[PDB]
Order: sequence, then C-alpha cells, then structure tokens
Amino acid sequence: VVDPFSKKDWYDVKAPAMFNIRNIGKTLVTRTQGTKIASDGLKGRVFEVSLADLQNDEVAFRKFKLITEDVQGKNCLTNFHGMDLTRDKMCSMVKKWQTMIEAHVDVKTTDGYLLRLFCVGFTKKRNNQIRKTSYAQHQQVRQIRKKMMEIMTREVQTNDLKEVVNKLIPDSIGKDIEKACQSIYPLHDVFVRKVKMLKKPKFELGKLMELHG
Amino acid sequence: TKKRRNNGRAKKGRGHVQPIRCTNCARCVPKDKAIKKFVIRNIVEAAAVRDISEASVFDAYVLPKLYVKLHYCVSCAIHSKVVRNRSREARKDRTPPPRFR
Amino acid sequence: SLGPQVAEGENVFGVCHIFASFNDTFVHVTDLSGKETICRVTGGMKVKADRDESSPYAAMLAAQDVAQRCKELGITALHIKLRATGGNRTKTPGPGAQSALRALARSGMKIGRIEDVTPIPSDSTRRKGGRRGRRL
Amino acid sequence: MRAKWRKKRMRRLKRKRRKMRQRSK
Amino acid sequence: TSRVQPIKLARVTKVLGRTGSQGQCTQVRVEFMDDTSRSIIRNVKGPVREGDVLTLLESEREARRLR
RNA sequence: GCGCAAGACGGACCAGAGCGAAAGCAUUUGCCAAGAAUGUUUUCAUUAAUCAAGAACGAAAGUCGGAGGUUCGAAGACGAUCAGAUACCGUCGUAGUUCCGACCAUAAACGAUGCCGACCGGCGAUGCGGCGGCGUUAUUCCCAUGACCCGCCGGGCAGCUUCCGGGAAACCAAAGUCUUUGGGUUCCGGGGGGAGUAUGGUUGCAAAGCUGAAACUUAAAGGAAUUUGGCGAAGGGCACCACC
RNA sequence: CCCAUGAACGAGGAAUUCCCAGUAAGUGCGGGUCAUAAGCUUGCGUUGAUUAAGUCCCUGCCCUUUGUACACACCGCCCGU
RNA sequence: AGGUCUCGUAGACCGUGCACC
Repeated sequence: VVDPFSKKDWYDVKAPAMFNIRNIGKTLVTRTQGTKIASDGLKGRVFEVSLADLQNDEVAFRKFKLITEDVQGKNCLTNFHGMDLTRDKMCSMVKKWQTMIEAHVDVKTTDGYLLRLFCVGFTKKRNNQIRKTSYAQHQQVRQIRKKMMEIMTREVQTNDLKEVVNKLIPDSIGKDIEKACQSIYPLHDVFVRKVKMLKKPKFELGKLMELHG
Repeated sequence: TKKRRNNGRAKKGRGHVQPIRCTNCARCVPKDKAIKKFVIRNIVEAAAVRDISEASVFDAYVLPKLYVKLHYCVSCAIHSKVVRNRSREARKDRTPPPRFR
Repeated sequence: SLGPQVAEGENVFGVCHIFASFNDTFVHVTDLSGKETICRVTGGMKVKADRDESSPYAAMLAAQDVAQRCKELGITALHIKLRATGGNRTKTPGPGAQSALRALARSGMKIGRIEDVTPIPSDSTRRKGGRRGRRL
Repeated sequence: MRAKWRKKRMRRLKRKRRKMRQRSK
Repeated sequence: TSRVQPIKLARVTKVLGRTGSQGQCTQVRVEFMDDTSRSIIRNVKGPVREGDVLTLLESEREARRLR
C-alpha cells in the first residue's frame, strides 16, 4: 500500500585523503525502523569505483574496491579494500605466440593487513625478430617467478599501506618489473592483476581519522 | 580410401588429447579436430555507436570490446556456414582466406 | 525520494545490471554499492507472448518503463553491468541488451562506464547434455 | 545391421542358454 | 528522438552497387559541403545520377544491408 | 550485494609444440627417482635391436568393503511432438561419474602400415644440445652471459615438389632399393556366409576373456576410379510467361 | 427496326494475369467464320501515357563442386521380428 | 596573411528462427 521510497534517506560517500577527488557518489538507505539501524546497513556496502573517476587524468583501466565502516550523519567514510582490472584489458593482454607468466605472494604490511598480490607477465617480440613463436624455457619462467616473489616480498613488507597505495597509482612496481627481468627475457606487458584482502586487525577509529587527514 | 593427409586434426606424436565441449552443440570433440572461432566485436553494434556517443558523460569516450572464444563442432560449423566444402585439388590449401571485412 | 544536491550542474550516479539470456532479458537497477535496488523490469513485464521474453521490443518497452522510473526518482547517470548467462554454457550476450541500453540512452539518459561482468569460469563442471551433443 | 547389435543379441542368447544349463544341472 | 536537429544537405561522389531484398535501394557515397572532409555512406531509393545533390534528414545513422 | 560450506576442474596462454613403451600427461612451490639427445683424444671389449615358455603396464564401461556425494547422467517417472514412441526434445531422476585398496584385460588400443641395420633428391621452418660469425638491448667504456640475427652439426615431431623408383589406383623418402626376385628376425590371411558359432580345455566372485570346428548354402561377396542420375548439400547465372 | 418494360450494380474478399516506346490503354475499320453473321480470332489505323535501365526475395530453369551401399537409376537399393 | 588542407575509395553483418515426411 505505502510506497517504499517515502521513508528513504540519502547519504554521501567520501574518498580518503590519498586521492584527489574527495566525493565520488551517493547512496540511499531506509530509516531506523525499530531495532534495525540505518548506520548498520552502511557497514556492509562495497562501492566499486574506477581510478580515472578518482584521480584527475591518468591511466583509466585500473579498478578499485572500497568499503564503508564509519558514518555519523550525511557522510560515508571509505577505505581501500582491493584493486582489480577490467576484463577487457586482461582479455586484450592474452594472445597467442607468447608466454603468460603468473605470480602471487601472500604478504603482510607493517600493520595487521594481510594482502595477496596477483600479477601477470607477457613476453615481448623483438622488433628485428623473424621468429613467430617467441617462447621461453621453463626454468627462465621459474627464475622470473622467483624474481617476482622476492620483489613483492621486498616492497610490501618493509612499509605501510599508504605508501604502497601511492605507489600503486602510477606504474612504479610495473616499471620495476621490466627493469628487474630485462636480462632474463625481454617482456613488455606486466600489471598487478588483482589485490585481495585476507585479514583485518581489530578496528579502531583513529587510523580512520588520519586516513582522511 | 583416405580423404586427407591428416585426419581433420593435428595429432602427430600424442595419441590422446583433451576434449572440449561445443558451444552450439554439446559434443565432446577434441581440441585439434574442432574448429575454433575467436571473434572481435564491440559491446554494441555499428548503427548505435554515435547514439551512445552523444549520450555519454565523458568526452571522446572509447567504446570497449568483447573478446570471446567459440568452440565449434564440425556439424555446428557446417550448419552455421562457418566452413564450406572444396574440391580435390582445392583441399591442398592450408592458408586462410583473406580478411577484407 | 529526492536528492539534496542541486540538479543544475552536477549529477547522480548509479549502476544498472543488464542480464541477457536467450530466453529472457533483465533490467535491474541498484545504487552505486549495488546492495540496494530501486526497480527491476524484465521482458516478461510487457509482452504477453512466451516466446518473446528476450526480444528488442520487450527490451525497449522495459527500457522506457525504467527510464520513467529513474526520471521520477531523479537518477541521472548510469553505469552498465552487462552480463550473459555465464556458467559452463555459452558466453555471448542476448540480443535484447544492446537495444535495451540504446532505448535507455534514447530517453535523454546519461551513461558512464561500460563493462562486462559475466561470470567467466576458470574451469567449471560438466555441461548439461550428452557426449553426442544436443542433436535434433 | 551393424556388428554391435548382433554381438549383443548373441551375448544375450548365449548367456540365457548358459544360465539355463547351469540351473538345469 | 525528440531533438530539434537541423537539416543537412549532401552532394554525390560515386555510385556503388545496390542492395535490398528485391534489389531496389542503392548504396551511395555522399558528402556535405559545410564539412567537406567527412563523408558518409547512405541508403537512397530512386534513380540517382552523378552531379546532383541530395536532401537528408538525419546525419546520425549508418547504412546497412537488406535487413 | 555481502559471507560461509562442500565437491569437481584447471579455460583464455595451448601450436599439425614437448615428454612417455603404450594407455596418457597442464595452478604455484618443495622432496625423491629415472631417462632421451647433445659433447668427450673417459672406461669394458663383442658383451648383440631377434624372440614360443614366462613376466610387467594397460582408455572407458563392469564387480566387491568404507566417508563424500557439487555438477552431469544409463534404467525409471512426467509433458509435448507424432497416424503410432516406453525415440529426437524438456523437468526430475537410482546405480555410476569422485578416493583408497581387491579385481577383468577388452577399443576405430588406427600411422586401419611389426623390430633392427644400410643406401637412394632438394627446399623452408620447428624443438633440444653444441659450434662459428656483422650488429642492437640489460642505456652509452671493457668481457662472459640471457634476448635477436646470419650459418653448420646430430637426434625427434612434421610440411612442399617430382618420371628416382613402385603400386590396381588412391598415394608412397617409403608403401623404393622385387622375375634385372635371397640383409637378419616374430606374429598372421586362401572366395562369401555359416561363425568367432557348438563342444572341450583354460582363467574369472560375477560380467566373462583366450584357444576354437563341422554339416549345409552361395557364384559371387569385395578394393581403386570415370561419366547424366539423386540429395529434407553448398555455391553461382538467367527470365515482366518470376519479382521490385 | 419502332414503341413500351428499367432489375442487379455506389468501384468488388481470399487469390491471380499481361506489360518497357508509338508500348500498355481508349476507340473505330478490314479478313476468316457467312444464304442470313461476331460478345471469337487475325490484322489495320487514330489518340497516346506512369514507372525502370535492376534483382535472385518469391516462382521456375541452367551450370560448378560435394556424397552415393543408385544404374529399370529415389517410383531406387536395403535391415530385423 | 589566410579559415571548409589535398588526393582516391566499402567503411557492408548487427532479428530470426522451425516441429513433422
């Protein structure tokens, strides 16, 4: 009988201080109908955003996942939860007559954040190469994979979340990947394919306070 | 008699290959015998891309594509006119036809 | 019911999921989080014919209905979550999805990102049917 | 008629004959 | 639709083959005088020579086959 | 949309590529063990690819005792279709499909072509290992390295061409070196059925595998290939007695 | 031939035929039929257009390739109770 | 100082079926 949108509130999300655009969208939730709290319903909400709509003008095909866990009124405070890539880009990366290389490490930061860094690797045909095949040996792939193991062990363990998030915005890790493995096999298309959250520590408000500055 | 040099497949020094289910059909055709289709297509068709372009918030927004691989049984390939039949000396031709459109 | 922002310069953003099989089409619109929906119209809403639940005519009728729904709600910007049936079966989208989004854009609506969100498996179980296929 | 079904019917009549002979003795 | 778009008029360059179920409509390459560089392929019904000009209502859609 | 739990499988990368005696083998990492080929001015010195007796391995399905039973799915149930379906089709759906051990040893297990050795054309690529030789790159100088290029060697999966030669022809670098017949060595077939049938032996819990006739009937059964013929096969041309 | 008699019929459903220039169509005039003789046919003449310089969609015909266990040739051969 | 750079043409799909003989 009654319209369900009459008792509907409206809320706004806030990007963290690491990004250039603080406001990216809005959401809507019902009222506090008895024991059910509207602030609780914003806790289990995942806002799936793009990086080009989050910073100014850059590489556009990167993808972010955000989680909201702190509301007080007419505002929603977000946090980094995971990084992905578009299906079209990764489908464009896979091609025949080249070798695909996968490497994942379960790593920990200085705080209690358990990460999982998926990366892909695709070989580069030389400009003067006459061979159409352009493959690599298995032990070369194992050496490149072990190089990826020690690189993602080195760059995440010694430092906190904010600096590796700020390193994730450009292709710093990726350029380090071409710079490290140029001697083994020249490969040109490398990306961090997926970042998956594994374990969260005990939640506190203060780290969310200087999360947004 | 023997029709082809091979047997409609690419099994030379294996003796056994993994079968993969068809798309239109559900046959358990092997990998080397089945005809594989890798089509390059946009999200939408060609007579609406401009109508998308004035309806976009962004400026000069590039239309994404779809990258799928189709696995065809030979009966589904001949039924959908993907591959046709040739003559005796016309079957002695490995190269694909030229892609003009 | 409405939004606190002025509707002169800026806009609001939500996502719409377009599921398109060979037997039905779906126009499901949620918020940016995707947890809270606003409306859902299918090809069986508008056509009283069992064979035409997945057709561009039902797609454009549902697109006009959901355009009226989002216009009276005030939603101005949409992100497309296009998907086929997924699973272990075929992955090509239905023909009603393109016509549905075209008729949605024809109603003066603004769209943003376009992406495909179909459930592509690594390697799923055995497909329904027999070893000799779905022959007829 | 292929050899598979004549093989199957020979198998069936052979097995009914031999089960009749084993229960007869 | 529901957009007041102005009428653009076009001039012929080359006649091509004719499509259709019965073979009645002709594919023609044709181009505008206000922007000379951009040219479009359109579906036109009727006998068309070279040297004339054509009146056009929409500059948005693309020509295609018999269906 | 957010999580949990269980089972199955490792797509795209994935090729007329690799390995293995064959069945067969694809997420990363670690452990153990074996092997081809390459190189050798290393060792032994005829120690041999040949094999009835005998022995190991062996697709799927089938049987036996255990927890798991996601998906799919023989029999079965239901609804359409059809003159008539307990067939094609759709929804459920038992046993199985999954693991450990105990079995059986059957496939179009097919390169429908046994094993070793020697000889007889060329060409362009592929994989491994070795070798020589301009140049570029891990930024600018010097060396080895990986990547690329140009050549050679041996082994392997393979391709194109032919009056070498052969065959009934399809076709063959072997299916050649065969009346101008003889390199060595296992298994196996004398028209077609009857018939891989009956009996006997054999092994198997069972399902059943191996060995394996006779009577009687038949003048054909068959292999390659050419021309109208017929497709509920594809492609193209023509027609105001077809169309717009 | 003359005078009376004045019905249906308000541009016809499904379906279907003919036609590219002096052509269709509207007219009239000859020949055959003929003792009496044209609502038929074959020609002649007047006036005289709309649309198109193509297609294989429909309807048929023809050709190439492919498969054949068919040769009296699919109205064929051929399996089992 | 000019204001519409020059030259040639496929840039084709994108609703479509099919029981029972």
